[PDB]
Amino acid sequence: AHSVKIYDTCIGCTQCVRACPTDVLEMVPWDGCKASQIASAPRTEDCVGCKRCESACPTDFLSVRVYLGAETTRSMGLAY
Amino acid sequence: GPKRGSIVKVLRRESYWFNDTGKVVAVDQAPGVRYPVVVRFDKVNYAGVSTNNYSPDELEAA
Amino acid sequence: KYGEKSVYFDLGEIDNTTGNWDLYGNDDPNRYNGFQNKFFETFAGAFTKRGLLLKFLVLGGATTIGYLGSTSSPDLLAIKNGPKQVPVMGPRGRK
Amino acid sequence: TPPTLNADTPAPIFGGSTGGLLRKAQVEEFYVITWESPKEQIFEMPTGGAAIMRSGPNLLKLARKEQCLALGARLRTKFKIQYQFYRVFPNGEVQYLHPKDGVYPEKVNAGRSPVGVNNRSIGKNANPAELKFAHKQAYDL
Amino acid sequence: EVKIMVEKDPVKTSFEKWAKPGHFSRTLAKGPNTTTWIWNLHADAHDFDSHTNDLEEISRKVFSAHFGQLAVIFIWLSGMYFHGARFSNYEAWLSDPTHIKPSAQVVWPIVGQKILNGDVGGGFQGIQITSGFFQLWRASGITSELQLYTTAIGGLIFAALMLFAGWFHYHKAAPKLAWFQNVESMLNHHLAGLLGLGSLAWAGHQVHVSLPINRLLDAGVDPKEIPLPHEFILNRDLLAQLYPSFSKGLTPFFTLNWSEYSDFLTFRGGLNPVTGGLWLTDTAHHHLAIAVLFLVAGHMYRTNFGIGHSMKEILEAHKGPFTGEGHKGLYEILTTSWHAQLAINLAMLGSLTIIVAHHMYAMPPYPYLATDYATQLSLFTHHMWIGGFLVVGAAAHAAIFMVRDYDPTTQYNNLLDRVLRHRDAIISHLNWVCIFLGFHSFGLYIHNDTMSALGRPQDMFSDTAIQLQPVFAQWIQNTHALAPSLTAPNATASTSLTWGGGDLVAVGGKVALLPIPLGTADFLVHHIHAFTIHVTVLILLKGVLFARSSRLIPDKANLGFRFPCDGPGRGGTCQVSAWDHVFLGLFWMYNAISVVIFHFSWKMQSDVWGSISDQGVVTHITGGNFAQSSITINGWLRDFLWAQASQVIQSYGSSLSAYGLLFLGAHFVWAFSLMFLFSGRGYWQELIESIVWAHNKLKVAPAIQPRALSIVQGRAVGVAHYLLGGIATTWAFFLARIISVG
Amino acid sequence: MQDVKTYLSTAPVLATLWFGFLAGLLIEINRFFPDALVLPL
Amino acid sequence: MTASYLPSIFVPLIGLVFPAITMASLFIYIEQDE
Amino acid sequence: EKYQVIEPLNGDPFIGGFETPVTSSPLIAWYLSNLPAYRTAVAPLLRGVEIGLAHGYLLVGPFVLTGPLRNSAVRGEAGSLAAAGLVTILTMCLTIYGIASFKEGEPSKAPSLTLTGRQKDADKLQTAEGWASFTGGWFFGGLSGVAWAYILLYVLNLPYPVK
Ligand SMILES: CCCCCCCCCCCCCCCC(=O)OC[C@H](COP(=O)(O)OC[C@@H](O)CO)OC(=O)CCCCCCCCCCCCCCC
Ligand SMILES: CCCCCCCCCCCCO[C@H]1O[C@H](CO)[C@@H](O[C@H]2O[C@H](CO)[C@@H](O)[C@H](O)[C@H]2O)[C@H](O)[C@H]1O
Ligand SMILES: CC1=C(C/C=C(\C)CCC[C@H](C)CCC[C@H](C)CCCC(C)C)C(=O)c2ccccc2C1=O
Ligand code: SF4
Ligand code: SF4
Repeated sequence: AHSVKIYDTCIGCTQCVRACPTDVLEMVPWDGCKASQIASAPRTEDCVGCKRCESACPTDFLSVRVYLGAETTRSMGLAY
Repeated sequence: GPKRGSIVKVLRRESYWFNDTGKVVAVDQAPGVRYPVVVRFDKVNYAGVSTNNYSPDELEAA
Repeated sequence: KYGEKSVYFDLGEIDNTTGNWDLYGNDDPNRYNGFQNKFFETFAGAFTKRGLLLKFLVLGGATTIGYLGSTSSPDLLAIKNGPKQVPVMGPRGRK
Repeated sequence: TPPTLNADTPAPIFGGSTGGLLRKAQVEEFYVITWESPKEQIFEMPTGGAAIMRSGPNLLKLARKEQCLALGARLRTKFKIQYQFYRVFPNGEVQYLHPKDGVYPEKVNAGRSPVGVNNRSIGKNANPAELKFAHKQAYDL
Repeated sequence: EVKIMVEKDPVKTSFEKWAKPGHFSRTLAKGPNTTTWIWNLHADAHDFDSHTNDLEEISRKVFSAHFGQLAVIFIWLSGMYFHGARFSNYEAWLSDPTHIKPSAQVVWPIVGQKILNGDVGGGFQGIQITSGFFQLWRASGITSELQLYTTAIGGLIFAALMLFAGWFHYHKAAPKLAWFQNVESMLNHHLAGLLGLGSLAWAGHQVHVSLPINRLLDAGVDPKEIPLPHEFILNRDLLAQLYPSFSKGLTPFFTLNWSEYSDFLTFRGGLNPVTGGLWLTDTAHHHLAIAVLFLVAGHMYRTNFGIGHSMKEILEAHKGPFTGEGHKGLYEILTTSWHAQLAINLAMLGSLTIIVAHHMYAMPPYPYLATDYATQLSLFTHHMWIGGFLVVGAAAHAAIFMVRDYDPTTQYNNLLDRVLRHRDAIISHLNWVCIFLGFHSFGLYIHNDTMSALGRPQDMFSDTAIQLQPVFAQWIQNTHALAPSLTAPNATASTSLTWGGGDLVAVGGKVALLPIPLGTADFLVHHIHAFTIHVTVLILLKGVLFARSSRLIPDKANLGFRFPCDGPGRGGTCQVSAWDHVFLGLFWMYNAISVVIFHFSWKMQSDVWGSISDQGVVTHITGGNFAQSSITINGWLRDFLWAQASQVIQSYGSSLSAYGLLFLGAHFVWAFSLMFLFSGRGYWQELIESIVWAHNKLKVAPAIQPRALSIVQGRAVGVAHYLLGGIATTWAFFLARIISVG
Repeated sequence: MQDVKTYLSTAPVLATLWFGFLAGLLIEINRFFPDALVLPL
Repeated sequence: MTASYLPSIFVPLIGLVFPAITMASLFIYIEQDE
Repeated sequence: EKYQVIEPLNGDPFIGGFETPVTSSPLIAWYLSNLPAYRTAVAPLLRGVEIGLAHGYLLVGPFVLTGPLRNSAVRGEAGSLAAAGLVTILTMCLTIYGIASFKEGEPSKAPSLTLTGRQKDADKLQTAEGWASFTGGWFFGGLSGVAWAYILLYVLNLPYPVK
């Protein structure tokens, strides 16, 4: 049960959403950036914690943050 | 915000270029943009980029 | 696994779909002799209960181990036999 | 959009593997991915090996959501093929999951509400000492 | 079909790219921003297939680089020959092989280095060498420094020729891709010419030069009085005096009266009693037979002339009911990817090098080599280490092929796909084998230790206690010892003296070879070897098979061959790449080879090597303590490492002091590697941040931003310094001990 | 020839030349002034 | 050694019976659902 | 050339596993189906009795031929006691496993579907009462097998090649 937060420094380049291997993130209409869109994390129950989204974020410091927490059979990535 | 071609100092505390000088590239004049100033630097950060967006109150006139 | 065609997914047969089969399970009821079953159900049936089995196992193991340890003959265990040679002096004459 | 249902569509031509389903699928969820192909092609199974996809509808059982999404990403970026996948529970419940509103997540779509968005920079979060003996985490504020 | 196809002037010869450090890469060419650029530049230099996408340029670069390595090898050989011609006591050694220590390196007097110039004999001072070049030169028939100087000059000329050939075939006349893919013609030409003609030429040299000169040397003729090699060619009367069958000319050869040449083409086992080496007449008949066999084998594959086999059809024909499509599709893989060929060749070359080490100690081919214990130990250990490294590289580059050049479209139901489809069973059964071997061997050692400590030696797995005899190896030894009577009747003696049957060969009061008994300790140590080898194979095979995907990471092939991790998620995914599997296989290969060389050293010193006196009584170096003291870990620690390291730690103030210095330095480097192995990158990056602040405070910060070494670079540096330290420690220990007591 | 001069100014080549000259100087000094433990001046 | 037979009872007890009971109890305790 | 032996498990390519001569074979399948463990319709007590008898009988030899007292005059008794102690420890392990795995209300966990798709009654071994009965039977049978092996080896002479 990891937690993913998006901060208002996002520019809406959509790289984090493309990088997510489990479809946790998605783009949402917004006002506050030139692209006029921001990222959201509705399916945080499916997050595995790989932190590819953080690696894909261009910003001084990250606009998307992953805070590791309770481990579950989906978070542990178990096929058995 | 600062005019194009200005030299500004970053004051964002979590920024990689804190207390370092920049080079203003473009300022967005839309009313609702939260970080409209675009600043380009000389050295790349850990992620390898050299451009960032800052608020007008996170830059110094020098 | 409906099985009619290359279809292997079927919500009607979810045990076939998930592959929940019994590979070697055999359900023939006749294996042993009747009197064998009578004798074994009469005698071996006492240990069926599990809490009583735990208590009996623990008490019996403790009793057996203690009795064997405290009554073992010296000719079997060297620790009970004890030393049989004169002790050796230390380096600086320290015993 | 109205989420689609499931049916009895043929599976790809695969000869078997040891990377298939296990007891987890029996006593927990397992995933099914569906797509349509214009011609028979050879593709790499996410579980290892090569399979042939049929002409028309295809259906594939997989053990993890990551496997389904990796196969779908390869299908989209290499064969130009649209795909769906679901989640199946042991009792028969089916949950439609990937194109939740019919639009892929990297495209902005109306009717979506933000979740987890904080209206500040990452440097404005509070101190762990301020929220002492409280259940907050300083990023939930 | 098969023809010469080249391109004229493909690449212009200029120094412009020498001033562009990262020209070969499109990302490195832009110049550096951080210190990572330097490491990336020196790391991607010779990885040709990552720069371009067309096989033609890759093939041309590979051809020219192989020319360059050949030139380097020629320079090395010329250097060895010259340094033996000018800075050696080879002639004095020729006079008295059993008392003069070989020496070919001399140090200058500068800072006290004088002490390294030892008293090797022959009125000479220098470093004693263990490469065995003196024995090889004596077997070749060289009796003067002029011949060695001529060979050195020829080697330099050949190095220049190889350099010119590399320049020519890259910058002037580059072959096309269709030229490199003539695998049938390549196998025909190499297998016939390079092997058969080379063996025939060496057999000719042996017959016409080496046999008479070594015959005279073994007789007792002074080296200065022996006629020069051309005098046996211009005057056949001398060669007929030594071997009378030369007086018949080549008539018996063409009339098929080959039995006339039986006095210099013999089939006799054992060793020469005078020199303790193999008879050179057997070496003549065997390089000749090898030449004939290879020349016959090289006329097999189809080419422009119709006749011959076609490899594609052969591969497509052998398939059965258990394996689907069988060997179909392998021809395109092996004619399309350089990495698959590299993997196969590395595996075969490493295995061959290990076989060379075994066969060379068991049947010493050079005169006065068996009784030079330092040379035997050095050669065995060296070529064994080389073979281990090559077999690890095989797995590395096979995994590279699997990640990069694998194509699922071509491989549908052939052997590769079906291997990739039952990999879990393979890895599970191999895991069970590794655990079983480890338990039932190392637990036997620990059981022996515990019984010995408890004062119950009657409960041990020893020869006097409960026995574990190697009955199969004993039977094989007995069978091979009785061959010259039943199954190889034309042989005079057995293949080697190590088999149970035979006698003792002594040269100059030292044992050359001797029957090697096998007991409980040998059983234990070979089953240890089996354990370590199956474990190394497990690691490397798991790395190769799971290189593209697994259950944990379904898309591992997108991340590449060499990546650090995939984040702390899924519990943690550190070292999921095939590169890290090679990284661990290197450690386990080190473990295995170290145990192997320790077994060889102790067994030889304890049961074979020794001094023999009058009445034929043999005294061994360690007095036969291997059988009793090697069944315990404490036995190893006390009677091998503690006992035999007395020479290296007492070598200060003598000519062997460099060995002690390097012993200490190698322990140091091995310890130093642990700080790269045990730590992570973030700590060092933050420490570098503080140090960069310190340099910034004085306006002296560098323009290229300092960065901590990458994760993969940290692992590579750790493993490299670790291997160097361990191997150098063993090197110094072995050389000091065996030079002192040998 | 300009490209050759630029190549000869690279860090490894210059380091090799500089350290070779320094090592030669130290070796010659120790050849002519050996076993120097304390500075006489 | 006033007794000299007590170790022959206590050492086997603490060494075999005590670990068995405590490991069984702990295994039952951790393998619960409550 | 199209004949092939290896087949996906029960014809489903997407279930982990293969169906090989080792896995499926009339001799191997018959032998595995006629072992007491897979006799799902037989009472667990008698299956446990047979399994315990076999294991207790096989355990006697290793403890007697190899052991601290193997060269003494009480080797057989010591080995038999050691085998009985091992049987007791394994009975304790079975009891605690059954306690930790099964509750008194769960119907059963064994698969109720044959390979040919037939529906059959699930095995009663995978239940609290079934496991308890199987454990009691295993204990009694193991003790009986150890006693029988000891009697045959030493109470009666019965010469053996190694003994
Ligand atoms: C002995 C073994 C071989 C050693 C190397 C031999 C190199 C021979 C020439 C190779 C380049 C051939 C193509 C020329 C053309 C080329 O390279 O680029 C062409 C380029 C032309 O420059 P220019 O300024 O003359 O012309 C620019 C045009 O735009 C208008 O003219 O440079 C040259 O002509 C320089 C040629 C020599 C460059 C190397 C000089 C130094 C070489 C030797 C270094 C070591 C000296 C040691 C002395 C002890
Ligand atoms: C591939 C070939 C490489 C080597 C090329 C050069 C080969 C030179 C050796 C071939 C000559 C063989 O020499 C062999 O026959 C010669 C006659 O033919 C003999 O020569 C003998 O008879 C000659 C007349 O025919 C006299 O001039 C000689 O004085 C006399 O020695 C040699 O005593 C004998 O050794
Ligand atoms: C020590 C260590 C470092 C720190 C080491 C560094 C930064 C390497 C330094 C290499 C040398 C010393 C740099 C030399 C720079 C110039 C070449 C100097 C030129 C001037 C003269 C000295 C020639 C890591 O970065 C690291 C990363 C990942 C895992 C483990 C570790 C690790 O253990
Ligand atoms: S950590 Fe991985 S799974 Fe979680 S949101 Fe980021 S990319 Fe997606
Ligand atoms: S510890 Fe290092 S290697 Fe492991 S997941 Fe974290 S960053 Fe990757």
